[PDB]
Amino acid sequence: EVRTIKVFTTVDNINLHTQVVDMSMTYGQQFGPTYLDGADVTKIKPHNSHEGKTFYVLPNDDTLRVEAFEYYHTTDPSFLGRYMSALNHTKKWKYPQVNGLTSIKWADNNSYLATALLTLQQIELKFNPPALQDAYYRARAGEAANFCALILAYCNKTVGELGDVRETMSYLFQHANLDSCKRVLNVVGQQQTTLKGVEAVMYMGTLSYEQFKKGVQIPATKYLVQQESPFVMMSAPPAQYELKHGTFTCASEYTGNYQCGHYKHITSKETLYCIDGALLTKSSEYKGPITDVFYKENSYTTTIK
Ligand SMILES: CCN1CCN(c2ccc(C)c(C(=O)NC3(c4ccc5c6c(cccc46)CC5)CC3)c2)C[C@@H]1C
Repeated sequence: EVRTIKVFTTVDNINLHTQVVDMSMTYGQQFGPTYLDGADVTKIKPHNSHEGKTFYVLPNDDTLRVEAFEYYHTTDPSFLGRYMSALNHTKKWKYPQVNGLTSIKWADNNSYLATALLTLQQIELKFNPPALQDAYYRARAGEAANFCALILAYCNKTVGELGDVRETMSYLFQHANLDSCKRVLNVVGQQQTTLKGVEAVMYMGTLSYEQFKKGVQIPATKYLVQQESPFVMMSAPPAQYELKHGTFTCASEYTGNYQCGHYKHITSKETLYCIDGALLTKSSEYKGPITDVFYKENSYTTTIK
């Protein structure tokens, strides 16, 4: 007794393809690996309630492959299942709007994701993968489940695993349009270097944009000659630090030990705000263990001869 229902399949949720599914067989039997709003349905059999719904199915035909590459800018066959797997959790996360920004209530060690999401709403980033563009616009508004599930998928991270914020930005930065970004550095006889792309906007070793401009000791003195970017990201191993209102855009606080601690996010707005997931405190001065600081920028040229 052969019953059927109509569903849609997709790899990108923009191009829907209509499917008739035998209610007697499993989705996997008919589509291969198959997901519904994250939940893997590959060994379960169609339900009546399934009529009309969209189902994610790994690209098996060259059409789906093309649609898939064009949406994610990856060909990694495991990507879609990882995104769906991550998505099955992040959809249960809560995303409060703390301070006019979208955060994440703590869960499964997602403090790092929260801090990067907050940061990503405060700086000028144009994503090239449409998936990320679309996921980010929704996350700005308050629905950040997909952006977060994509971030894990691109960065090959499991739910529950604490990630490193600097490393994530780096990954994301490589999927964003930072081609126009330029950095000129001089070391001191005098040896000048030119950086571009993600290397133009990132530095490990000091938290202070002012120090970078004044002069940093190295194994000699390195100093910033020219910055052409919308922001710069100053990182360094965690260290006690005074954050002064108006002198930065935002910053990552890390308390704890290597690969087993906890991130908070500090934002300079009308005052210093500490966004700890769903929790929020306010202080005019802040001092704490900091490892990333962001500063907005347009164009900067040294005055050093
Ligand atoms: C590809 C190799 N990756 C090495 C780093 N891994 C990782 C994962 C998760 C976290 C929270 C941290 C971390 O804890 N990152 C921070 C950090 C804390 C403490 C110390 C740090 C030092 C250097 C630099 C950062 C530090 C010295 C002491 C907070 C920035 C790192 C990811 C990966 C395996």
